[PDB]
Amino acid sequence: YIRPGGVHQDLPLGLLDDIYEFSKNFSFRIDELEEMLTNNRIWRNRTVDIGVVTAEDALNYGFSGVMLRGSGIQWDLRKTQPYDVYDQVEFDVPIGSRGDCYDRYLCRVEEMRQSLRIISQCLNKMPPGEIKVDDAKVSPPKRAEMKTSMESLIHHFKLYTEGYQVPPGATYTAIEAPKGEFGVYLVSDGSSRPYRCKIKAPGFAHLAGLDKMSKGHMLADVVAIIGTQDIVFGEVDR
Amino acid sequence: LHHALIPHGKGGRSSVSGIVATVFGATGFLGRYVVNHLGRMGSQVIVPYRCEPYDTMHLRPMGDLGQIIFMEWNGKDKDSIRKVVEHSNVVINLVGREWETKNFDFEDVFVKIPHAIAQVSKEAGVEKLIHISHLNADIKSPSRYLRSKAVGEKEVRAAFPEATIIKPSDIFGREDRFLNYFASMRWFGGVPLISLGKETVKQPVYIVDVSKGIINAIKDPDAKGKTFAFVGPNRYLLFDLVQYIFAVAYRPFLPYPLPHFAYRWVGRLFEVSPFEPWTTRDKVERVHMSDMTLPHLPGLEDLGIQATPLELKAIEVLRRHRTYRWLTSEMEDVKPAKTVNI
Amino acid sequence: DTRPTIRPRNDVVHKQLSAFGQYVAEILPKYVQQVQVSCFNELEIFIHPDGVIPVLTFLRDHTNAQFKSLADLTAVDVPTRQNRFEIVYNLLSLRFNSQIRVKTYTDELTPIESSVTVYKAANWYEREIWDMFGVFFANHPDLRRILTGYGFEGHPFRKDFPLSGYVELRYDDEVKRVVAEPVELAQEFRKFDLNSPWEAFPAYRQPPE
Amino acid sequence: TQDTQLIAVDEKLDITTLTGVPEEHIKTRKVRIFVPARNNMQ
Amino acid sequence: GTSVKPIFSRDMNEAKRRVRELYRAWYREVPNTVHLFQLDISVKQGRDKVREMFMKNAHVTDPRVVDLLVIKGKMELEETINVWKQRTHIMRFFHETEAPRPTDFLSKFYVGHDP
Amino acid sequence: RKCDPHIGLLHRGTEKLIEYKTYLQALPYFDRLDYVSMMCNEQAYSLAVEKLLNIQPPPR
Amino acid sequence: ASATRVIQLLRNWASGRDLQAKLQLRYQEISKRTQPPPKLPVGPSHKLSNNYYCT
Amino acid sequence: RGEYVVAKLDDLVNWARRSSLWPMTFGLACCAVEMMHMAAPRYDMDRFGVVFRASPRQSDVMIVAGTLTNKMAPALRKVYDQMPEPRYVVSMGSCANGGGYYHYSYSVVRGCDRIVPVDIYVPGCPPTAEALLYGILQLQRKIKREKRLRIWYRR
Amino acid sequence: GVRTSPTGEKVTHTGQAYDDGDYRRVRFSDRQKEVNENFAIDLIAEQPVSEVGSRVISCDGGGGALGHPRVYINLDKETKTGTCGYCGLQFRQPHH
Amino acid sequence: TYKFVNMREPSMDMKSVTDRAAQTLLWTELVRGLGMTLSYLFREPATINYPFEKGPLSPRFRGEHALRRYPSGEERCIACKLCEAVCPAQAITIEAEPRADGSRRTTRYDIDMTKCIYCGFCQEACPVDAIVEGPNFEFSTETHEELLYNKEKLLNNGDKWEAEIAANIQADYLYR
Amino acid sequence: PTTKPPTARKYIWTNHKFNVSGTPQQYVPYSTTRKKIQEWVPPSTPYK
Amino acid sequence: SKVKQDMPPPGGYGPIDYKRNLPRRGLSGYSMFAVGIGTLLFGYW
Amino acid sequence: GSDRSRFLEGKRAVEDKNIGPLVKTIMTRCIQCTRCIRFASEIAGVDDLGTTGRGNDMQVGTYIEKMFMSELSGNIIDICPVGALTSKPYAFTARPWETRKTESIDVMDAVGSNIVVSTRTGEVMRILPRMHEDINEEWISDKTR
Ligand SMILES: NC(=O)C1=CN([C@@H]2O[C@H](COP(=O)(O)OP(=O)(O)OC[C@H]3O[C@@H](n4cnc5c(N)ncnc54)[C@H](OP(=O)(O)O)[C@@H]3O)[C@@H](O)[C@H]2O)C=CC1
Ligand code: SF4
Ligand code: SF4
Ligand code: SF4
Ligand code: SF4
Ligand code: SF4
Ligand SMILES: [K+]
Ligand SMILES: [Zn+2]
Repeated sequence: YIRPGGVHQDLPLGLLDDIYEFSKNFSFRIDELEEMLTNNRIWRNRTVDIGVVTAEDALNYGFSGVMLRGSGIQWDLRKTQPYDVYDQVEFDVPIGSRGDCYDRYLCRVEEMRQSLRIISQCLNKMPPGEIKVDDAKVSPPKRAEMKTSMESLIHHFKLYTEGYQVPPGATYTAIEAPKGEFGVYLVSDGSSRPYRCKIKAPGFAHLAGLDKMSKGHMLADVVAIIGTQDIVFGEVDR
Repeated sequence: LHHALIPHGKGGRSSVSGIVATVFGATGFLGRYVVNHLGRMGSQVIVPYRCEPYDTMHLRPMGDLGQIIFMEWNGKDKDSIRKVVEHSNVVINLVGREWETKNFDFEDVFVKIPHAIAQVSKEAGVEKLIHISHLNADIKSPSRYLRSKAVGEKEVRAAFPEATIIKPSDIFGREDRFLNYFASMRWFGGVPLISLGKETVKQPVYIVDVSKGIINAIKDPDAKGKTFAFVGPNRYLLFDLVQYIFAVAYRPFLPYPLPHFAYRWVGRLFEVSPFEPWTTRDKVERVHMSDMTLPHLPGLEDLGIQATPLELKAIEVLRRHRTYRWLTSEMEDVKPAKTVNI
Repeated sequence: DTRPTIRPRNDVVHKQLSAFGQYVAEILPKYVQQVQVSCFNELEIFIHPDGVIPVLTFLRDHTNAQFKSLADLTAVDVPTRQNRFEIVYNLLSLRFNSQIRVKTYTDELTPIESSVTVYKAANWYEREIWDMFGVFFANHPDLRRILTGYGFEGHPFRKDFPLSGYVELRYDDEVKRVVAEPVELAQEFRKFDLNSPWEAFPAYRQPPE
Repeated sequence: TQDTQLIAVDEKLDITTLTGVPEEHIKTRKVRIFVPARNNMQ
Repeated sequence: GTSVKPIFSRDMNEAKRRVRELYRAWYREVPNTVHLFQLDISVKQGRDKVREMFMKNAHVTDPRVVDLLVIKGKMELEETINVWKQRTHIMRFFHETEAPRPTDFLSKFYVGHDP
Repeated sequence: RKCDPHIGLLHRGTEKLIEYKTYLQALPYFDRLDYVSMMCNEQAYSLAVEKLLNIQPPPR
Repeated sequence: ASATRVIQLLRNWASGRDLQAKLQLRYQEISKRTQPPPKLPVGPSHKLSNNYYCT
Repeated sequence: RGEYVVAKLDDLVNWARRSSLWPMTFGLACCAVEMMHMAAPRYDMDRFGVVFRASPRQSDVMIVAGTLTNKMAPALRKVYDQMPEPRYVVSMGSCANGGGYYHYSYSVVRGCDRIVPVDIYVPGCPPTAEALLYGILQLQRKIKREKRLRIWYRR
Repeated sequence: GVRTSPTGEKVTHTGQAYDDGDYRRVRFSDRQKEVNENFAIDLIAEQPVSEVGSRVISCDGGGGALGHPRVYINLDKETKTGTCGYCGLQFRQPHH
Repeated sequence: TYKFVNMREPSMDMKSVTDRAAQTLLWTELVRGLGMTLSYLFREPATINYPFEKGPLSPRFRGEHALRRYPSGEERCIACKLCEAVCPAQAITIEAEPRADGSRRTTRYDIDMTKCIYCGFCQEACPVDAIVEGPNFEFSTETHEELLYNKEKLLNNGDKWEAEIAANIQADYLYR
Repeated sequence: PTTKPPTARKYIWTNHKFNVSGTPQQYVPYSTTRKKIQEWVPPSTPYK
Repeated sequence: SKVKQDMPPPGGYGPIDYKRNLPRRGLSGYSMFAVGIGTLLFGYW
Repeated sequence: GSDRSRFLEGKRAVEDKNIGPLVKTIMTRCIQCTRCIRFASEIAGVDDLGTTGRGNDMQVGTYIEKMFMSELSGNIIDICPVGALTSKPYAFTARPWETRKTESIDVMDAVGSNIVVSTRTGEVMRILPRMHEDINEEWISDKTR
């Protein structure tokens, strides 16, 4: 759906109502999840003081996202380097204290709750207008115009066959992915195809540190210290 | 050759070999290997089956998409055979059964079925029919397996003149019922070799060698009408061959001598089982019978292949039969047994 | 606004990045060959390969740089150059809220001082660079293949390595084991030459030779 | 201008043994170096 | 131009030295590797396959290159020692399943347009 | 004592496959990197392509 | 398939909150799946004059 | 009649087979996430008798969900060979079927078929959790039309 | 309609039909050779030739945005009719 | 704006310590966990009775592909190869040739449904709305070859799901 | 559909078919294009 | 007509809570022990 | 060029002309660049292509129906910048972005003109001329094409 220059097509009518309805009761469902584990003696003992990492150790190991937040490092790309309209929504980043598994899991749950406020602000401040950049040389023209006007048909033809040539250059953008600092080192050459698309993997540096966090802990805690790792295995392997 | 049968590619899965095989009874020991060898070269094999489709599942991942086609056929039906062989270049016969089923005896499955396959294939207009029969095929041997095979190959020769006939001595492989049969005899106390097995002389042949022998026969232009005989390189006395099996399997050896008439009785006793029988009277005769040398018939080597000694590919079959005490033993620990001059 | 589609451009960030670029250039003239700030406010530092360790250490430890996070370490394979590989470092400074790019060059047969000492994050990134491209790094603790299968031949991301590879896999029943065979695609990859023969951007018009 | 244990490596670069290409695709292939001609339609 | 800094070896002599014990480290464990992985093939054909792989890489006359194969063979030894390669990966060296491609010009002319 | 995480068991050649496709054609790849962060992945790629193009999306 | 009050009191007390207010199942508050056709707006450059691409 | 007796007996076994399929999760890629949604209470795979069970020694069907990378291809065959074998393989998604998006890669086998025999093919990228439920339902139908005893009675 | 081949097989609208000696036919046995019956080559012929009193016309296939891109056909040659390339509908000037 | 998630220090008065001790011995948070599992037991399960109750979809849903035809009857595809050119997985193969009557269509239009990623890019690229992804998602098959659709199977789909695809694009064309 | 039946056209089927996989009514993929190279037909005349 | 797209209601959507709603229930520490001890005393008698 | 159109009028349409079984003529797409006219009167030597009428109704063709036949007739396909003049034998059988271009030398005549043979999926659709500036300039014969 999300494409360079905006989005594919506008929201179906009545979607925002369903989003509001779902978000209304999601606070309760979060309380359902966290009530049975946060205070649960078995849960804390399975995560507290397990997989503890330091501050400078996390920074050097390339850790990002929650792992910096979960261990005192107050860092979040949504606030430090705001992209899109993230500079207009208000939210709180849940900095952790102990840095173990339990603190990061709490940070995840709090990040779940904080997204609801961001959802609330987006729902209440959604502006009118188009959904793609009003420039046919980058985003395809509307289907009504493609069947009506010469320029739209030519641009639609060339955009869906060759594509939009991009200026020759190299960039590294990154966003606060729900796991870390997902980013791409995109290298172009002036053609209609990329020359090199290196994909920053938040889990790559995360999984690289698994040996450090597993030092000393019992094997049955290895599942706990990869659970807080949040390693999805399509990103590390790419 | 037809416009769509010209060979193409480099022999891989997607390469067009140019042979449309019709391997009969491919849901078996040799049927598994011959389909595979046909599968590698990219040959559209029309595999007919009468068993459950599940039992043919292992056959599916041996050829590119659309190559291996499964068809339902019945032995006692000309229409089924015609349906499977109507569009074919080569028809491979591999139907056989070491025991006599209630609906199928040795006569039915070694003469009647090969007769129908050969006769229908000629009417269809196929080029080569590769028919397989035992090396020990003989009209006067008491074992009806050998007796039926001798009648069938003569009949198939009459119906299909230029039909290559293969006479393998005895295949051994992952599921051979030859090395496995002897290795499985540990359960029945000791091994009851007939007359201690000091007179029977066997020439086992590797299954893979037979499979490549069939494939080489297909591509060979001189195989038309010839009658090949597939035998292993060495030739083993029965007692020493069973010695090699149990030494490679690291199992205790109890050479029980047992009279021939008594063995025929226990073969009858094991014959009663409605399911797959452990052994029959005809099986007892076969292992007791020797493999006569037939130098006049062309050998395996003539089909551009080198035979593989049993002592080279022995652990393949008997590694499974070894217990944990010998599951990791090497290959050269047991040396080959006595080799009677071939 | 008069540019509702054109992405707005920041000049203050450009000046700050340019000033820091001159700052680093004067600090270590032994390795810094050229430095440039891209149009979209991104700084790139071009160092000599021998300066891989000293330059990174300065950016990591200096009070005025404090770049203490290796975002990623990748290389771009450009066969037309004498040193085809071009190792690229991306660092982020949490204290100063900025990112830097440090790029070197390397031919096929030349080892690069592994940055594991400065950034322990580089350790796994180093293996990917060697595995995908073939650039060997000296002093690396456990340099070995990371992504490609065991006993893999060649380096995939090299531009001279075919996309489909040289070998495919198949379960061969004769050996009862998955085996490797030369590649044979059912449908060959239809290459599309879709580069318009008309100049796209006059700004990057390379002067004629 | 770089004292890094420099040795004389006169012999031509022969990285072929490292690229992993099988033997067949390294001799019997004749590559062509050319400047592509303009598409005569355009 | 004619001079470039080396990998590990300063000339062919020490580069050849690093090949020898690599072959030593490859000779010793072949029976152990065969035992470890339940190799169907005997020990003997294991040893010369190491020899043949070492043999095919003989035309190399560059100290930097020889270092690269030397370190690459070391990883291959490392992958084999700590059961990182399974039976299929080991059997990959023995090209078994593929048919022998004939070398005479007549056979190639008979099978296809392969030069 | 040590935890050696052998990875590469799902090394689909995404970074090499992207080269052969166009910028629009490479979009679905990022949805298939992280199975759960879909718009977040495309948002990063979209921002990168827009930054090179010096073009911003509409406020909506 | 809204349950009996006896279960509702037991279900609410067992969880410790009023569950009937906010429920996990959507009964009727959802938007109708047959919505009237929309009228999408146009971009800022949809002008008949002073809209040259060079600017 | 003997045929009738074998007919009812076969149906009893086939009913016992199709009514208890225990997938051995080979969760590989985004195809696995959608399969877990089938286990989610929205579709409730468990309610059909089919429940997830590990230890392939105690499982009946494989559900290949995701790309099959050449590096792990031996693992797929090994875990396939260890199943007590009234056994079937379900391929989820285009990648597992024939390569899908990564059909032309250097390290993705063009389909899980080249390693294991494949029963019903589930197309999609990913196939929605409802589509997989239809696939498992198709396997139950395929198990229903098994004549194992009838073939044995007519051998 | 559909014409059967001499070998006894339906011929597709593209004219495809396997030869008698073609081996690539065993696939169809015990299955069915998928072929469509609504041959678009035929069905377009039944459409009446519209008559309009204008030198040029505009055809969009009906439905506006749901049809093909709008094209203009020059109905000047009285010898024959002008057919839209996208959809195939014909037009004719009535005796000009 | 940051918040400290875990910086709660328990009180040391005689009341608080006893409550923690009472919580320890008399397992309370474990009972609270138990008590809430009982709450979900009495609730309403969300399972939908498949296949009697199929899941809820949207008109934009992407499923099995199909070629549609004009109301006259003639196909919509004019073989511009836009769908083949934009297919990210190259699952589309197209061969065109001058038809007997003039206006020419594809002689081969094959979609590899095991190579398709169902991205929908084909239906966007098509300037005549010829190739579309239908609402069907239950075309699972037993054999791999049955997935590899050609022109005939796709045209059959267009003549089968037309009563549904026509309505979907009728409800969604204005958004596009 | 009782309240709002879909628009009716000739090509639309009048009988829905379920999944025809497995039953002898499956879809078998096949080439929809004709041959490319026309083999030279030898002359049946006995020549000379 | 005029532009019609998916939009929030004219007055905006209602509030959506996000904070923790964990309730406090059960008797205090002494009361739980007292009833636990009291049951033992009655049971003993 | 711009990214849209502000032309809310009715487009013009021009009747097709026939100039032989080799050249596709969709004259509605023509832009009256007069490249075909110049080529016919300069490189071909035959004067049968011209422009008739004035204003927007001006059409380029041959007035009286007559085939434009010469050994260099097919070259007007190449010079035409639009699809007004295309090749009937290859007409709508492939797309330019999908064919692989392979340089070769024509053998039909003794001039040895350099050509670019375009092949797709192991088939030959087009033989386009190459440029040599000595042998064939930028043209090929019809028997070559
Ligand atoms: N040492 C040996 O065993 C030698 C054997 N041969 C010949 O090789 C052939 C195959 O041997 P092998 O593969 O080991 O045998 P198997 O018993 O393992 O397989 C026999 C095959 O024939 C089929 N078949 C048998 N009888 C019938 C029947 N009545 N109707 C239909 N199908 C039938 C079987 O179907 P299904 O699986 O469903 O039962 C199976 O496909 C036989 O002709 C045998 O005599 C030749 C030389 C040596
Ligand atoms: S088919 Fe699609 S969803 Fe499934 S694993 Fe492949 S890319 Fe992921
Ligand atoms: S939906 Fe499938 S067929 Fe259509 S463009 Fe995407 S991958 Fe190709
Ligand atoms: S995009 Fe549509 S019209 Fe163009 S080739 Fe594909 S199906 Fe035909
Ligand atoms: S060359 Fe083509 S565009 Fe130019 S005048 Fe002639 S027909 Fe028209
Ligand atoms: S491709 Fe060029 S000549 Fe053809 S219709 Fe489009 S603008 Fe006209
Ligand atoms: K032209
Ligand atoms: Zn029209």
